[PDB]
Amino acid sequence: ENFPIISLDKVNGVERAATMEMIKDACENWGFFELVNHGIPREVMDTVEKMTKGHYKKCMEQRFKELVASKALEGVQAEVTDMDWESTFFLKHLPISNISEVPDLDEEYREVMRDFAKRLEKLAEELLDLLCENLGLEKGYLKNAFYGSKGPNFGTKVSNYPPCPKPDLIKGLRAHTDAGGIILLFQDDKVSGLQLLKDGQWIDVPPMRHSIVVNLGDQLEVITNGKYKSVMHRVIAQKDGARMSLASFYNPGSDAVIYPAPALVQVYPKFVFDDYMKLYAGLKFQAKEPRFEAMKAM
Amino acid sequence: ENFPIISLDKVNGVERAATMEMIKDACENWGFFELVNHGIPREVMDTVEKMTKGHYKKCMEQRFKELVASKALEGVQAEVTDMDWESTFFLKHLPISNISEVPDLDEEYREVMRDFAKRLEKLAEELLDLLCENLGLEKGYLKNAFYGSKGPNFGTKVSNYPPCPKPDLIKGLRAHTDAGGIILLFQDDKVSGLQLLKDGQWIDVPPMRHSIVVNLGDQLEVITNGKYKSVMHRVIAQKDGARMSLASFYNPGSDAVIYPAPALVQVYPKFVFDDYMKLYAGLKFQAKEPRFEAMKAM
Amino acid sequence: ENFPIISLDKVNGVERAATMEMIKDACENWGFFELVNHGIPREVMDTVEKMTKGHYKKCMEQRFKELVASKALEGVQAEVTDMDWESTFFLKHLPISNISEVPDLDEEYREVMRDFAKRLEKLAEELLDLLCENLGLEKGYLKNAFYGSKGPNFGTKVSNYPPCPKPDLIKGLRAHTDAGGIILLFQDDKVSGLQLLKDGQWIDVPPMRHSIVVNLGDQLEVITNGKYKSVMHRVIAQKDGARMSLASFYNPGSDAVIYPAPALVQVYPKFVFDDYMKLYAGLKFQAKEPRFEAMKAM
Amino acid sequence: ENFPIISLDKVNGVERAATMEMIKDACENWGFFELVNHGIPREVMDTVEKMTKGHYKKCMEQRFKELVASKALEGVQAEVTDMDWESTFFLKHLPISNISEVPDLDEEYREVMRDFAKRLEKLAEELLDLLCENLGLEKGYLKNAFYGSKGPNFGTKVSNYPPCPKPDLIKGLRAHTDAGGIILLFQDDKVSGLQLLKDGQWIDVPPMRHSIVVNLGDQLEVITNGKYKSVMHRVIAQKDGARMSLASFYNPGSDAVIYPAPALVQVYPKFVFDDYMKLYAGLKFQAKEPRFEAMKAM
Ligand code: NI
Ligand code: NI
Ligand code: NI
Ligand code: NI
Repeated sequence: ENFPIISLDKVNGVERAATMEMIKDACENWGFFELVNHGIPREVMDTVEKMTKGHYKKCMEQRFKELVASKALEGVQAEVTDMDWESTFFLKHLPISNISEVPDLDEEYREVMRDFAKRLEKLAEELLDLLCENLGLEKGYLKNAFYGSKGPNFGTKVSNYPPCPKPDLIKGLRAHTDAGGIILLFQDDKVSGLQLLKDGQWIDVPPMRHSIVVNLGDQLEVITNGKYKSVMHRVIAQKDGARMSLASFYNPGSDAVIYPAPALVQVYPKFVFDDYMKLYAGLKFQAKEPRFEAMKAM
Repeated sequence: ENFPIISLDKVNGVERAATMEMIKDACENWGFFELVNHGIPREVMDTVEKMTKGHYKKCMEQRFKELVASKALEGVQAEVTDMDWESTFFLKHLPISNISEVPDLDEEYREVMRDFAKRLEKLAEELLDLLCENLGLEKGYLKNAFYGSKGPNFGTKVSNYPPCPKPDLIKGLRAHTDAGGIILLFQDDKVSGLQLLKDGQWIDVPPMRHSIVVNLGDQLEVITNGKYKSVMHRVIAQKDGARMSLASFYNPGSDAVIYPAPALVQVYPKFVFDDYMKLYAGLKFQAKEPRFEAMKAM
Repeated sequence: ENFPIISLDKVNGVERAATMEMIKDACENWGFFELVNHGIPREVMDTVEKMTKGHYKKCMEQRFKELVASKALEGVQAEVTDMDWESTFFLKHLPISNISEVPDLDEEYREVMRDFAKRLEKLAEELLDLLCENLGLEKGYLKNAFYGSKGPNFGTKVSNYPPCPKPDLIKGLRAHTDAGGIILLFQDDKVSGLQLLKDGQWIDVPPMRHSIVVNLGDQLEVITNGKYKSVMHRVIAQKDGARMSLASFYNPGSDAVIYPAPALVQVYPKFVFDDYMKLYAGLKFQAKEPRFEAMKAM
Repeated sequence: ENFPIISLDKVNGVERAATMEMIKDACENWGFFELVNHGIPREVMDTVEKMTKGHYKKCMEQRFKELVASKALEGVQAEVTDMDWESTFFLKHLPISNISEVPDLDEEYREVMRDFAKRLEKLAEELLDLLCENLGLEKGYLKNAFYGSKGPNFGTKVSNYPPCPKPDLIKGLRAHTDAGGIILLFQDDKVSGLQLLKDGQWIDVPPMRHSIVVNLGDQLEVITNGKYKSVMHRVIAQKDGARMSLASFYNPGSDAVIYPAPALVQVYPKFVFDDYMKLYAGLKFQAKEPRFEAMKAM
């Protein structure tokens, strides 16, 4: 019954019970919701957008000069059509902020991303408390569970990309659930180009200006014992939609022990988060002894 | 007075003198013309288009599987937005046909490119004879001059690409003339996305279905003693234009001695074609003695 | 009690029972043996060696020209010390021979590798029959089990490399067992630079001229139900040892169902070989449902 | 009459005239000399050596983990023999110190390279004054000429590498002169593996412990009007020689106008240093008009 667009300002007013029930429905039946009025000004978001696209334009002009020169060595003229327009870089925020160390950024850009990261962290931890309330758990339970020793892993994937040549090329393309905790996507434009899978069929995430698309990953499903499931999805670059994405991942800390909350109890396993990501990466079957056991299980 | 669109069938009929004068004007004042009715059926061109896009789709599906796997090693989920959609490969035709050796092609594809290359070679050599006539030179003079010992260098750059994220990113992007002989561009769609520079300003090459965009390179300017100049240009991927290009270069042979025709005589130099491409590639100033002389000249 | 050096000519003579018992001991307690007098002339091996090093020298001279040119673009002089001396390429033999398709080889080289591959296949299948006899299995049981539908996967990794800068850099470097069936290593020089792990400690494979170092992989351990174990090992480039390796892998076919032989019966699993290599590669935990089950097992 | 080994401490003592004449001979007839007792303690050099090799060992262990993982995706086991042992990175000192920005270094390492760079700068500027005296020029003339506006380009190439597989592979390998000003090489071991060309034949640079191999580049030849020539040379990794190099280049500033000193006057050209490096890189013949003129000259 339509995608959950949720006005987050309504959670400190008279329409709170409706808004929290809307979040509850989203968490249980969609695994995805779109936030508006979320305590991050348009001032801040447009500043992030303007400067990211500025940095992107520098990288593309630099890339073309290098392409023209490298192609010229082969006795070949580089065209603009030979461009790899894709550019992606990651920024660590927690536990240690890696914005200082990332190459080729303005200082004014670095400051705004430190500010932007601080604001999202509060939003993420606010949302986790709203989930804690809907689930019937104490405030900061999910923040606590995500902490481990050092603290939770938090970071932003900043990517700029062209549109797809034709949509039919993305026909038999593989989808996924996010392995992490909670994910917050900020984009330019209205159109995200993001689809999710509900009851066998693709639904587009509706376009909204100045919105944050939130979704739940595999860890929240383990902690909620299957109640809040991580849903299948895929992001596709639309012809006249978004061409810039800022996916911010708030996952548990490396050494954090993840398990279903005792109260919320067919049964999801107990494990350390780094082991889950080591299974995901495929490092846990480099020795032969693991492999024989896994083949015995299958 | 509008871009030269030239119906090549008219060169064996009553409207020949007009058509040859149209080619003459194009050669002298545009360095570029667009051919229609050129002795290559729509049957053949659409067969080249269909199968190239088929091969492109295989490469992109393969590239995504590898991207998903390689990104997964870093504990990162690959999105479709992370795709490098650019794919380019070259096919040698003359003097030795390298279609047999190029990896990852269908046999049905290889055959059609051998056929397509044979047809373009005849078209290129036909066009060169039409230029020979307009200039006042014997039939096959330009074919002869291009030959050297082994024969002329002929090959096709086959590229598939996405559209540019925004046209403003291609604002301060560098243009060029082609270093070679004569260049024949076949694309999908009507819109080439190709602009050329005439009297300080960009003119778009008009869209035409089933056309071959011909243009003259630096060598024909040397051979014509500045009469047929190689013009500045740049190709840009339009949002809903062409996303496939087949640039076929008919250049002189490596050891071919290029110089202005004695009859057509401020004075263009004499040189071997490989030396020109070695200057272009920047191999001719690796030793210090060349560099001191070049700095003495400047 | 010393590494098993096995003269294979002795298997059709009076010293056969001793030689087969030597193979039995090697298969059970070493997982590794070194063959001499193996039905491949020194004529053939030296022809393989001479031409591989010839092809390697072409690739290195070509690589330096490209390195000098690519570095020159950055205003930097390339030194010989900037060389990546490592060069590796794979040749498929069975089920479909890919020697025809591999780029940048002489025809005389291609022919000898087709011959060399044919000879090794016979040697591998001979050795498998000798193992079949020692185990108490019918002739061609292991060849049969490896077959599947199309046939067994057979191919050669051809690599050329420099020596290690210092041996201490290879101190905390990870070792492994081979995932495949049976592996046959041919090298230049006497010194392989190959060590294997027996009872907690590294033993060098002894140097022998014109030898083939054979070893058993994980699949033969599954088929023998732990009787012939695949042993840990690592190959290291010695300062004045081998600088060329030809590791030939005779593994089961993709769709071959591997399981312990009924007669030889704590219990090794049943599985298709492609699933084992998909676990090895880490493709079998890209979806979330597999991961939750694996974490439930641990 | 043997390579010039020069004790630099002797320039403030009774054997000064002999030592300066030794430098004069080296500058005129060798283009190369080896310094000992040069005002940089063994304390400092061994500290640079120890920590660089430490950083190198971290990079190689990291590279192997990535190699094992990336190869595992293809169903292939990575061996130690598959290692690219080559590792090179550049450090800018003047005009702006880029040691702060270079990734993956210890802070203790960064400090020592800032100290090491400060000491070499003084040595380089000392040597330039000694050349100024031998030539008959005022103190700091070469420092002045190198300055331009911002200051001289100064930086260190820090590289670690394996030995060459066989010396015959480096048979037909191309040599060069250095395009810059003055170059100072510090290595581990005694054996540099460095040869230079004098009267048609290769001479090895003699091995010396704790030495700095100095040589003159193309710019000093222009400034001295051919009197101090930049000599041909090549560095080769010896089997049991040096496996670490620190080539420090003290070149003129980008905008510095280089020309023969009026007093020292067949005639070397006047030019800005960035134009010389743009000719070297091959950027100055991307447009057609330059190319026609260059072919007219030839
Ligand atoms: Ni996702
Ligand atoms: Ni062009
Ligand atoms: Ni192995
Ligand atoms: Ni040098």
